[PDB]
Amino acid sequence: AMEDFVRQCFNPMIVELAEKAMKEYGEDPKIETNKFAAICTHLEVCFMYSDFHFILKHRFEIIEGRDRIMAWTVVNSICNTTGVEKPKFLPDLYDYKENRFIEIGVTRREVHIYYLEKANKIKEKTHIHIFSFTGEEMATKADYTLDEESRARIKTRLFTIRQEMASRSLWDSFRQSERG
Ligand SMILES: Cc1cn([C@H]2C[C@H](O)[C@@H](COP(=O)(O)O)O2)c(=O)[nH]c1=O
Ligand SMILES: [Mn+2]
Ligand SMILES: [Mn+2]
Repeated sequence: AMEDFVRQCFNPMIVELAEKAMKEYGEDPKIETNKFAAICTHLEVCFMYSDFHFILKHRFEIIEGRDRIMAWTVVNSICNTTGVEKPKFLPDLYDYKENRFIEIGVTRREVHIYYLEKANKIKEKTHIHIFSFTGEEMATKADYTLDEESRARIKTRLFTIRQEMASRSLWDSFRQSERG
């Protein structure tokens, strides 16, 4: 039923892109159904984080959602043209205003736990922004990048997703499946 939840409650472009990423990783969205939901949720937050934000050129470049080949193509181009340090792992966005990459985490555990996992892996100039399903966020140097309204929008979406999962008795399983 999580499969059904995902196809019923995410935009179909998001679900198609989540399927695509799983196939590239070698994982079956028909089996790893909680991960499927997590990938959809994370992609949606990436798209929400970028949407409506301009400098009209887009303020953010979206890296998540692209396959690895295209994602490195875009990262390489940005590093070449801006001189910013090249990350050793693919991040989620680039912020043309602050000239830094951003790694987005969406977590169903303590926000600090997920923050430390990302940071332990990043080893540095990539900015980290973690959101939870409880309304909490944590970001590097307490710098949340976006305005308060745009963050509230993401938080509301996460609030809504949690509430609907719980109505279908999908939340408890989903929540306990997260591991780093
Ligand atoms: C890099 C990677 C991410 N994912 C998932 C974990 C997260 O739910 C989602 C977003 O990843 P991220 O926070 O590392 O950008 O994609 C995989 O399933 N396999 C992978 O190799
Ligand atoms: Mn990513
Ligand atoms: Mn991420």
